[PDB]
Amino acid sequence: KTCENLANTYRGPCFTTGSCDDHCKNKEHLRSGRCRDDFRCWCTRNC
Repeated sequence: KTCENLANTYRGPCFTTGSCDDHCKNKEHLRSGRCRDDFRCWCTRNC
């Protein structure tokens, strides 16, 4: 399944999933990244 937790190295509010996802893929090397309702970047990872 997918497990999802906050982006560690993303300091600040998130406004767009594309910003979060790049961060999670490119920087944190996880599955995806989503900019959720809670305004933070959550990186999705396979589990």
